[PDB]
Amino acid sequence: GMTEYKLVVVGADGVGKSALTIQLIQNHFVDEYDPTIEDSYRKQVVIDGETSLLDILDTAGQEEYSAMRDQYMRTGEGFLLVFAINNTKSFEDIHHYREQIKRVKDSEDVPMVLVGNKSDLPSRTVDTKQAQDLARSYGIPFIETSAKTRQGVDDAFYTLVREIRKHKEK
Ligand SMILES: *[C@@H](CC(=O)O)C(=O)N1[C@@H]2CC[C@H]1CN(c1nc(OCC34CCCN3CCC4)nc3c(F)c(-c4cccc5cccc(C#C)c45)ncc13)C2
Ligand SMILES: Nc1nc2c(ncn2[C@@H]2O[C@H](COP(=O)(O)OP(=O)(O)O)[C@@H](O)[C@H]2O)c(=O)[nH]1
Ligand SMILES: [Mg+2]
Repeated sequence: GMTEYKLVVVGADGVGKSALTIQLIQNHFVDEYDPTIEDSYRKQVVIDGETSLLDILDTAGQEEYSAMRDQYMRTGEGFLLVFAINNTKSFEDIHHYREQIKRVKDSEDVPMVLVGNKSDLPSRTVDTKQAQDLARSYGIPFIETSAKTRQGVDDAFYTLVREIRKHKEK
């Protein structure tokens, strides 16, 4: 069989959510992608030998808190918390996005992976150990990625699928 996974990519504007998503869907780097458009994208892959359909919601748009948007976000089975390693403010915002996921999911156990993107850039301001400590505080995996080179991209999405699998087994 194939298993479908609804993944949601969240994080501050400009961190590479769309670039990561399009790397997964299309296997190359799209540097200027519709900064204002929120869409979902589907891709069949194979993860640990299991055919997997990834349905990826690339978030964007206005900050809105409503019953309708909560219920749409609630359909995510797992979430990528993305910041950029040259952008300390995006790192500081991670806690807010995690907070919102727990609320709409109404569970302390939501599959999540912390993603530090833009690892190809030399101007690093977020130390890998600091991001690891944040991930430890949440009990989730941390993966460094470059949507530009594709390093870490499959690991980030596939690790999230493995976290969802753990959750579904309960
Ligand atoms: C900006 C587009 C542009 O103008 O260039 C854009 O696409 N954004 C911005 C950040 C991400 C994306 C969507 N909006 C947004 N911003 C959030 O936080 C922004 C800050 C900064 C000002 C105050 N605000 C609090 C600290 C950070 N947060 C969210 C947000 F939480 C959601 C959302 C809403 C309801 C439920 C949710 C459940 C799970 C996850 C998310 C997410 C993400 C939820 N939607 C947008 C958002 C501005
Ligand atoms: N060097 C580098 N640039 C990136 C990377 N990911 C995204 N970008 C650039 O960062 C900017 C924002 O990317 P985007 O995908 O729109 O982020 P989003 O707002 O979170 O959807 C764009 O100019 C991208 O070309 C990366 O891994 N490396
Ligand atoms: Mg985008």
